Amino acid sequence: MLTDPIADMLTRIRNATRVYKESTDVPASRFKEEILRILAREGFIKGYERVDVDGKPYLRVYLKYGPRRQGPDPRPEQVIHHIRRISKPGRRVYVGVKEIPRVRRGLGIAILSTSKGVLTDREARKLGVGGELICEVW
Amino acid sequence: PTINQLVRKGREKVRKKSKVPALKGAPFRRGVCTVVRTVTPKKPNSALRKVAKVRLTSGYEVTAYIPGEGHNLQEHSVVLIRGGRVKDLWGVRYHIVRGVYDAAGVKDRKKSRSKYGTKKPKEA
RNA sequence: GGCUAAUCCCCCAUGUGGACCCGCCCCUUGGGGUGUGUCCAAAGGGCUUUGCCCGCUUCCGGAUGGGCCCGCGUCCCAUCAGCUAGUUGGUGGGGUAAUGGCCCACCAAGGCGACGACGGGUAGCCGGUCUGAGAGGAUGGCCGGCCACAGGGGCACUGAGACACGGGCCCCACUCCUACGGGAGGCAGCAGUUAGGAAUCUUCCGCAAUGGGCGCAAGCCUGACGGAGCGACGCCGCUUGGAGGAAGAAGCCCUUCGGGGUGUAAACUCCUGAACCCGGGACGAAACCCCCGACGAGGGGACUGACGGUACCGGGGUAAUAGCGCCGGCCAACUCCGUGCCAGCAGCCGCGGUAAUACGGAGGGCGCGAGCGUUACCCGGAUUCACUGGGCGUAAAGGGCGUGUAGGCGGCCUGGGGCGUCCCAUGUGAAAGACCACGGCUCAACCGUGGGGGAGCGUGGGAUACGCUCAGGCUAGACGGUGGGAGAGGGUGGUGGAAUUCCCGGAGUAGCGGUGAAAUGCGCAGAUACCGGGAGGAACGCCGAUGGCGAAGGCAGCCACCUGGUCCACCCGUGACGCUGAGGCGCGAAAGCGUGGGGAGCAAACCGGAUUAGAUACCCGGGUAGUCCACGCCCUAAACGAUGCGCGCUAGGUCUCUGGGUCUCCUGGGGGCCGAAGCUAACGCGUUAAGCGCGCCGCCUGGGGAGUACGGCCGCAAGGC
RNA sequence: UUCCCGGGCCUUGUACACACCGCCCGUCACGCCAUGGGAGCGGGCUCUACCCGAAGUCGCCGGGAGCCUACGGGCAGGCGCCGAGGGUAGGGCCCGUGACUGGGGCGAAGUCGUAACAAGGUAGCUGUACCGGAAGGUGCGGCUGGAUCCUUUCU
Ligand SMILES: [Mg+2]
Ligand SMILES: [Mg+2]
Ligand SMILES: [Mg+2]
Ligand SMILES: [Mg+2]
Ligand SMILES: [Mg+2]
Ligand SMILES: [Mg+2]
Ligand SMILES: [Mg+2]
Ligand SMILES: [Mg+2]
Ligand SMILES: [Mg+2]
Ligand SMILES: [Mg+2]
Ligand SMILES: [Mg+2]
Ligand SMILES: [Mg+2]
Ligand SMILES: [Mg+2]
Ligand SMILES: [Mg+2]
Ligand SMILES: [Mg+2]
Ligand SMILES: [Mg+2]
Ligand SMILES: [Mg+2]
Ligand SMILES: [Mg+2]
Ligand SMILES: [Mg+2]
Ligand SMILES: [Mg+2]
Ligand SMILES: [Mg+2]
Ligand SMILES: [Mg+2]
Ligand SMILES: [Mg+2]
Ligand SMILES: [Mg+2]
Ligand SMILES: [Mg+2]
Ligand SMILES: [Mg+2]
Ligand SMILES: [Mg+2]
Ligand SMILES: [Mg+2]
Ligand SMILES: [Mg+2]
Ligand SMILES: [Mg+2]
Ligand SMILES: [Mg+2]
Ligand SMILES: [Mg+2]
Ligand SMILES: [Mg+2]
Ligand SMILES: [Mg+2]
Ligand SMILES: [Mg+2]
Ligand SMILES: [Mg+2]
Ligand SMILES: [Mg+2]
Ligand SMILES: [Mg+2]
Ligand SMILES: [Mg+2]
Ligand SMILES: [Mg+2]
Ligand SMILES: [Mg+2]
Ligand SMILES: [Mg+2]
Ligand SMILES: [Mg+2]
Ligand SMILES: [Mg+2]
Ligand SMILES: [Mg+2]
Ligand SMILES: [Mg+2]
Ligand SMILES: [Mg+2]
Ligand SMILES: [Mg+2]
Ligand SMILES: [Mg+2]
Ligand SMILES: [Mg+2]
Ligand SMILES: [Mg+2]
Ligand SMILES: [Mg+2]
Ligand SMILES: [Mg+2]
Ligand SMILES: [Mg+2]
Ligand SMILES: [Mg+2]
Ligand SMILES: [Mg+2]
Ligand SMILES: [Mg+2]
Ligand SMILES: [Mg+2]
Ligand SMILES: [Mg+2]
Ligand SMILES: [Mg+2]
Ligand SMILES: [Mg+2]
Ligand SMILES: [Mg+2]
Ligand SMILES: [Mg+2]
Ligand SMILES: [Mg+2]
Ligand SMILES: [Mg+2]
Ligand SMILES: [Mg+2]
Ligand SMILES: [Mg+2]
Ligand SMILES: [Mg+2]
Ligand SMILES: [Mg+2]
Ligand SMILES: [Mg+2]
Ligand SMILES: [Mg+2]
Ligand SMILES: [Mg+2]
Ligand SMILES: [Mg+2]
Ligand SMILES: [Mg+2]
Ligand SMILES: [Mg+2]
Ligand SMILES: [Mg+2]
Ligand SMILES: [Mg+2]
Ligand SMILES: [Mg+2]
Ligand SMILES: [Mg+2]
Ligand SMILES: [Mg+2]
Ligand SMILES: [Mg+2]
Ligand SMILES: [Mg+2]
Ligand SMILES: [Mg+2]
Ligand SMILES: [Mg+2]
Ligand SMILES: [Mg+2]
Ligand SMILES: [Mg+2]
Ligand SMILES: [Mg+2]
Ligand SMILES: [Mg+2]
Ligand SMILES: [Mg+2]
Ligand SMILES: [Mg+2]
Ligand SMILES: [Mg+2]
Ligand SMILES: [Mg+2]
Ligand SMILES: [Mg+2]
Ligand SMILES: [Mg+2]
Ligand SMILES: [Mg+2]
Ligand SMILES: [Mg+2]
Ligand SMILES: [Mg+2]
Ligand SMILES: [Mg+2]
Ligand SMILES: [Mg+2]
Ligand SMILES: [Mg+2]
Ligand SMILES: [Mg+2]
Ligand SMILES: [Mg+2]
Ligand SMILES: [Mg+2]
Ligand SMILES: [Mg+2]
Ligand SMILES: [Mg+2]
Ligand SMILES: [Mg+2]
Ligand SMILES: [Mg+2]
Ligand SMILES: [Mg+2]
Ligand SMILES: [Mg+2]
Ligand SMILES: [Mg+2]
Ligand SMILES: [Mg+2]
Ligand SMILES: [Mg+2]
Ligand SMILES: [Mg+2]
Ligand SMILES: [Mg+2]
Ligand SMILES: [Mg+2]
Ligand SMILES: [Mg+2]
Ligand SMILES: [Mg+2]
Ligand SMILES: [Mg+2]
Ligand SMILES: [Mg+2]
Ligand SMILES: [Mg+2]
Ligand SMILES: [Mg+2]
Ligand SMILES: [Mg+2]
Ligand SMILES: [Mg+2]
Ligand SMILES: [Mg+2]
Ligand SMILES: [Mg+2]
Ligand SMILES: [Mg+2]
Ligand SMILES: [Mg+2]
Ligand SMILES: [Mg+2]
Ligand SMILES: [Mg+2]
Ligand SMILES: [Mg+2]
Ligand SMILES: [Mg+2]
Ligand SMILES: [Mg+2]
Ligand SMILES: [Mg+2]
Ligand SMILES: [Mg+2]
Ligand SMILES: [Mg+2]
Ligand SMILES: [Mg+2]
Ligand SMILES: [Mg+2]
Ligand SMILES: [Mg+2]
Ligand SMILES: [Mg+2]
Ligand SMILES: [Mg+2]
Ligand SMILES: [Mg+2]
Ligand SMILES: [Mg+2]
Ligand SMILES: [Mg+2]
Ligand SMILES: [Mg+2]
Ligand SMILES: [Mg+2]
Ligand SMILES: [Mg+2]
Ligand SMILES: [Mg+2]
Ligand SMILES: [Mg+2]
Ligand SMILES: [Mg+2]
Ligand SMILES: [Mg+2]
Ligand SMILES: [Mg+2]
Ligand SMILES: [Mg+2]
Ligand SMILES: [Mg+2]
Ligand SMILES: [Mg+2]
Ligand SMILES: [Mg+2]
Ligand SMILES: [Mg+2]
Ligand SMILES: [Mg+2]
Ligand SMILES: [Mg+2]
Ligand SMILES: [Mg+2]
Ligand SMILES: [Mg+2]
Ligand SMILES: [Mg+2]
Ligand SMILES: [Mg+2]
Ligand SMILES: [Mg+2]
Ligand SMILES: [Mg+2]
Ligand SMILES: [Mg+2]
Ligand SMILES: [Mg+2]
Ligand SMILES: [Mg+2]
Ligand SMILES: [Mg+2]
Ligand SMILES: [Mg+2]
Ligand SMILES: [Mg+2]
Ligand SMILES: [Mg+2]
Ligand SMILES: [Mg+2]
Ligand SMILES: [Mg+2]
Ligand SMILES: [Mg+2]
Ligand SMILES: [Mg+2]
Ligand SMILES: [Mg+2]
Ligand SMILES: [Mg+2]
Ligand SMILES: [Mg+2]
Ligand SMILES: [Mg+2]
Ligand SMILES: [Mg+2]
Ligand SMILES: [Mg+2]
Ligand SMILES: [Mg+2]
Ligand SMILES: [Mg+2]
Ligand SMILES: [Mg+2]
Ligand SMILES: [Mg+2]
Ligand SMILES: [Mg+2]
Ligand SMILES: [Mg+2]
Ligand SMILES: [Mg+2]
Ligand SMILES: [Mg+2]
Ligand SMILES: [Mg+2]
Ligand SMILES: [Mg+2]
Ligand SMILES: [Mg+2]
Ligand SMILES: [Mg+2]
Ligand SMILES: [Mg+2]
Ligand SMILES: [Mg+2]
Ligand SMILES: [Mg+2]
Ligand SMILES: [Mg+2]
Ligand SMILES: [Mg+2]
Ligand SMILES: [Mg+2]
Ligand SMILES: [Mg+2]
Ligand SMILES: [Mg+2]
Ligand SMILES: [Mg+2]
Ligand SMILES: [Mg+2]
Ligand SMILES: [Mg+2]
Ligand SMILES: [Mg+2]
Ligand SMILES: [Mg+2]
Ligand SMILES: [Mg+2]
Ligand SMILES: [Mg+2]
Ligand SMILES: [Mg+2]
Ligand SMILES: [Mg+2]
Ligand SMILES: [Mg+2]
Ligand SMILES: [Mg+2]
Ligand SMILES: [Mg+2]
Ligand SMILES: [Mg+2]
Ligand SMILES: [Mg+2]
Ligand SMILES: [Mg+2]
Ligand SMILES: [Mg+2]
Ligand SMILES: [Mg+2]
Ligand SMILES: [Mg+2]
Ligand SMILES: [Mg+2]
Repeated sequence: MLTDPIADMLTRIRNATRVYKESTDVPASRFKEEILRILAREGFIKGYERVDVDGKPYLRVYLKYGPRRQGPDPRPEQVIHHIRRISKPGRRVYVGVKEIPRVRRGLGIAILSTSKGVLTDREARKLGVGGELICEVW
Repeated sequence: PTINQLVRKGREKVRKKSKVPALKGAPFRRGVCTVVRTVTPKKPNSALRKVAKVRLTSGYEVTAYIPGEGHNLQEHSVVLIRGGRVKDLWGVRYHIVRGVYDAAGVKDRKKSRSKYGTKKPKEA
């Protein structure tokens, strides 16, 4: 059992991209699908596919990065520079609407689960709802 | 600590002990001199430092420093304890305020006169 | 003892109505209605005297103020771990405005506690305030709200209300009066005194205002209050002048003796006019009251100041207080002289032992300025208790290891609920304060008016992603089945050879042993070296590893029994059954303890021989406990990977142990070495993380004092926690 | 080229850095200081059992033993429960004082050694155990945080 599945996703992504892997698999949940879909829509991943590994469902996340660079260390600027959990089991964090973070001066996002569904901080504010603060990406 | 651990045990606020029991929380205590003597200072220096054993209104006997050049104090003179200690001296935790009670100020001192308790002289 | 009035007490009546028993009805804890029965009312006074007033009585509402009850929040110590006899409930009753063990009687045997009861310590609580970027920390003077007390302790009486600060009773301590029988007090009201203390004010003015009590009023009372006084205690406003004035006086300081500095600073010229003198002179005050009207609405009229001749306006008018800290670094400001580890400085670092920007003075300078410093204390910096926002291989810090209790945490899909979560409305969130705006004292301080915001909690409504719950599915976790393994994993029995020591015997003879060198010691009663035989105790050479097993401690000859863990394969069963774990419990090297055994070698202590200046040692010869067994204690450790457990994720290379596979090699599970990314203070770690993440436990907060003291708990003790 | 002296290069351990003529441990004696523990006394608060008990409310009596009476009852008075406080015996806390005392600081590093740091000259450290003027030595077991592959103190 993963204790936090959602984190395990976020991290799978973290390590994945930090080696510039082209794609990575995470065990599939509809919720994870949702989170992903937000990233995709926000330009953070390339997109993802539902897929099958040894007959068990995964979602395959295809990662994007910047150009190649010059000087020593040609390695590309990450597109997800930073991705982290906020709510975790065993400390659950919920913001009301007025308490919804703005992130990296607007240049980042926060993904909240709400009774209106999974939305970006901007999305949630425009919808005028709060909820469980799932993670921040930038 | 886990968060749950903090919810259980918490964090310990840490208190500081007062460098001065002039008690009362008071800024000064009055006392009487007991012994007025001289003492040699700690390892890095040498001098003869002037001190009084004082018996305070606050019930305590304490050694106090007598700052400045000259001094008039002797066995029965009553004095004011202002606190702040002397570093290169053994167990001297407070200074005597000069100018108050049987402490005279420092004769002829022209310079930082309110420390040392001397009045502004006139000029010609 | 006698007389007497009333709005004082009583009796009979009237019964709008109300109270009480009982019945019914509605409503639902004792709310409302109704019926019979019983019980219950009153007080007069004034006049502009046939009506009006101020009152009285019963009842129903209102308003205002309260009582009681509940959810939640509300300091420190667990070195306080158990507390409980009206204690916990029940019935009946007493008591009250009212619920209630509030109190009593009888009955039952309960109630509370690691979600911290009980105990100890401290403490009025709050609106707010201080600080902080915030989160947070600290605080609760003044003003407003609540509580509690009124010399200490109890108690009730009157009353709508008290268990009453200037009411009552009693006990106690104290003061005072006394004719010694007995009495009188109670400033934590305003002032004031005294004591204590570093320290906190006038025995002022006034009832004019606002407010309060009584009165139909006129009024009376009001140390509530409105004012004044003292204190640089705070805050704000303002003064000690403004303009000109030298290549720049004297004095003083420095000087390379040329000069530099204080410096336009002074002197001086002109101007303004704090102080102060004169004249005017408030607002706050219009009611109550009187008059018309109707004692109403409305209209008209009169009186009334403590602050105070104050503020303010007008006139006149004098160049009119500056001080304190500092100038080594942090920190803005440097030179001379004096002093010579002295005298002294000092917040830390540290200055002073003859060239001192660090002591002391001076010149100069920096900073604030009617202040400036100091002391104390709070927040700050301190991300140094880390929620925001720290950590634990070697810096402080992983529990010696396990088992699991509470508790924390919980894979994939579906549906219901909608508790957490989120949203809308609403109620509350007093005033003051904070904030914004306009405004009023010439400004400000201070003050007024308006506005905004807002956590929390109550109610109604809504959402359902996530968290929970219920229901129902799944198999990727977990366990199980079958099959194949490896192993010093454990307990009990047995049993095998090598060596040591001893005994017996043979043969053999002058030494052996031991050291740097020696000696002690042993040997002619025949040792050492050699052969044979017996006894006994302990430990298992080679295999053996750079190996394996185990949670740890630890575990090595062979055999049998008993028994624990574990890896792989097949993908068969269960279907989330999962991870962690305070406490508890169990285990726990060595040494040590108790009882009884055993005792070959070794060996603390000890006995000797050496060495040394000594030698309570290192070296040599002996040797007791012990080392071994059984049973019972002990609970420690460099109990070391100095690295908690579990899971998921992140290049490889190479060596190995053990499975499976089409057996260059591949695929699991362990052990090693280099190393990607990455981490790290470095050293180093790196799919056996010290990397990236989640869950949970343990622990850390400078060194010494100190693993000490005290307390408690273990233990036979030693000692442990 | 072993040894003595001086020296060069590489490497290694270090707790040295006025740098091995370096660093550094413990015991002792008598002063003086400020702490901490502390029997015995002295004061306080508290709790338990027992005995005494004001005031007051409540309960009962209230009687040819008092007052009023419309004879219904009322008052006085008495008695009892509770009860502030007091007494005796005890457990606990706190304050004061205090005999006696542990460890520390200053005298002076004074004294004896030389235990640790370099292979510290017997590698160290460690739990334990015995022993010794003292650092310490020794036994057992453990650790690496151990160098390299005669004895001979101090500065
Ligand atoms: Mg909210
Ligand atoms: Mg010096
Ligand atoms: Mg004198
Ligand atoms: Mg200070
Ligand atoms: Mg000075
Ligand atoms: Mg009479
Ligand atoms: Mg008469
Ligand atoms: Mg009647
Ligand atoms: Mg009627
Ligand atoms: Mg009733
Ligand atoms: Mg009446
Ligand atoms: Mg009448
Ligand atoms: Mg009310
Ligand atoms: Mg009782
Ligand atoms: Mg009954
Ligand atoms: Mg009852
Ligand atoms: Mg009662
Ligand atoms: Mg009453
Ligand atoms: Mg009864
Ligand atoms: Mg009873
Ligand atoms: Mg609870
Ligand atoms: Mg108290
Ligand atoms: Mg108090
Ligand atoms: Mg407090
Ligand atoms: Mg903080
Ligand atoms: Mg706050
Ligand atoms: Mg508070
Ligand atoms: Mg006050
Ligand atoms: Mg006051
Ligand atoms: Mg108040
Ligand atoms: Mg009282
Ligand atoms: Mg008094
Ligand atoms: Mg008293
Ligand atoms: Mg009283
Ligand atoms: Mg009344
Ligand atoms: Mg009262
Ligand atoms: Mg009074
Ligand atoms: Mg009164
Ligand atoms: Mg009396
Ligand atoms: Mg008198
Ligand atoms: Mg009086
Ligand atoms: Mg009296
Ligand atoms: Mg007074
Ligand atoms: Mg005095
Ligand atoms: Mg006053
Ligand atoms: Mg008066
Ligand atoms: Mg008045
Ligand atoms: Mg009035
Ligand atoms: Mg009236
Ligand atoms: Mg009249
Ligand atoms: Mg009159
Ligand atoms: Mg009067
Ligand atoms: Mg006043
Ligand atoms: Mg004064
Ligand atoms: Mg003064
Ligand atoms: Mg001012
Ligand atoms: Mg001019
Ligand atoms: Mg000109
Ligand atoms: Mg000049
Ligand atoms: Mg001049
Ligand atoms: Mg000159
Ligand atoms: Mg020259
Ligand atoms: Mg000149
Ligand atoms: Mg001028
Ligand atoms: Mg001129
Ligand atoms: Mg003039
Ligand atoms: Mg005038
Ligand atoms: Mg007026
Ligand atoms: Mg007027
Ligand atoms: Mg009047
Ligand atoms: Mg008129
Ligand atoms: Mg008329
Ligand atoms: Mg009239
Ligand atoms: Mg009128
Ligand atoms: Mg009028
Ligand atoms: Mg006047
Ligand atoms: Mg006047
Ligand atoms: Mg005029
Ligand atoms: Mg004027
Ligand atoms: Mg002038
Ligand atoms: Mg002038
Ligand atoms: Mg000045
Ligand atoms: Mg410096
Ligand atoms: Mg400054
Ligand atoms: Mg400077
Ligand atoms: Mg001198
Ligand atoms: Mg000189
Ligand atoms: Mg000098
Ligand atoms: Mg010098
Ligand atoms: Mg100087
Ligand atoms: Mg200085
Ligand atoms: Mg100076
Ligand atoms: Mg000066
Ligand atoms: Mg100056
Ligand atoms: Mg000040
Ligand atoms: Mg303060
Ligand atoms: Mg502070
Ligand atoms: Mg901060
Ligand atoms: Mg600190
Ligand atoms: Mg830190
Ligand atoms: Mg944190
Ligand atoms: Mg830390
Ligand atoms: Mg950790
Ligand atoms: Mg290492
Ligand atoms: Mg450590
Ligand atoms: Mg461990
Ligand atoms: Mg477990
Ligand atoms: Mg459980
Ligand atoms: Mg579940
Ligand atoms: Mg779930
Ligand atoms: Mg659960
Ligand atoms: Mg649902
Ligand atoms: Mg809901
Ligand atoms: Mg809605
Ligand atoms: Mg609202
Ligand atoms: Mg309200
Ligand atoms: Mg609200
Ligand atoms: Mg408000
Ligand atoms: Mg204001
Ligand atoms: Mg604001
Ligand atoms: Mg204005
Ligand atoms: Mg606010
Ligand atoms: Mg608020
Ligand atoms: Mg609701
Ligand atoms: Mg729904
Ligand atoms: Mg299910
Ligand atoms: Mg199946
Ligand atoms: Mg099997
Ligand atoms: Mg086979
Ligand atoms: Mg075995
Ligand atoms: Mg075996
Ligand atoms: Mg023989
Ligand atoms: Mg023979
Ligand atoms: Mg011989
Ligand atoms: Mg021998
Ligand atoms: Mg012989
Ligand atoms: Mg012989
Ligand atoms: Mg012989
Ligand atoms: Mg012979
Ligand atoms: Mg023989
Ligand atoms: Mg023979
Ligand atoms: Mg033989
Ligand atoms: Mg034999
Ligand atoms: Mg034998
Ligand atoms: Mg045998
Ligand atoms: Mg064995
Ligand atoms: Mg091994
Ligand atoms: Mg081991
Ligand atoms: Mg088996
Ligand atoms: Mg198996
Ligand atoms: Mg299956
Ligand atoms: Mg099935
Ligand atoms: Mg589920
Ligand atoms: Mg445990
Ligand atoms: Mg068990
Ligand atoms: Mg053991
Ligand atoms: Mg043993
Ligand atoms: Mg034994
Ligand atoms: Mg024997
Ligand atoms: Mg010997
Ligand atoms: Mg020697
Ligand atoms: Mg000697
Ligand atoms: Mg000898
Ligand atoms: Mg020996
Ligand atoms: Mg022998
Ligand atoms: Mg031997
Ligand atoms: Mg024995
Ligand atoms: Mg023994
Ligand atoms: Mg790869
Ligand atoms: Mg094979
Ligand atoms: Mg491997
Ligand atoms: Mg490596
Ligand atoms: Mg690297
Ligand atoms: Mg890190
Ligand atoms: Mg590096
Ligand atoms: Mg792996
Ligand atoms: Mg590998
Ligand atoms: Mg391992
Ligand atoms: Mg891991
Ligand atoms: Mg680390
Ligand atoms: Mg700290
Ligand atoms: Mg300390
Ligand atoms: Mg210990
Ligand atoms: Mg204690
Ligand atoms: Mg003890
Ligand atoms: Mg224990
Ligand atoms: Mg015992
Ligand atoms: Mg011990
Ligand atoms: Mg040489
Ligand atoms: Mg060379
Ligand atoms: Mg070389
Ligand atoms: Mg080198
Ligand atoms: Mg040497
Ligand atoms: Mg004592
Ligand atoms: Mg005691
Ligand atoms: Mg009694
Ligand atoms: Mg009562
Ligand atoms: Mg009774
Ligand atoms: Mg009769
Ligand atoms: Mg009678
Ligand atoms: Mg009668
Ligand atoms: Mg009586
Ligand atoms: Mg009694
Ligand atoms: Mg009593
Ligand atoms: Mg010390
Ligand atoms: Mg001593
Ligand atoms: Mg010494
Ligand atoms: Mg040694
Ligand atoms: Mg040595
Ligand atoms: Mg050694
Ligand atoms: Mg040696
Ligand atoms: Mg040796
Ligand atoms: Mg020895
Ligand atoms: Mg040892
Ligand atoms: Mg050993
Ligand atoms: Mg260490
Ligand atoms: Mg070592
Ligand atoms: Mg070795
Ligand atoms: Mg030598
Ligand atoms: Mg020496």
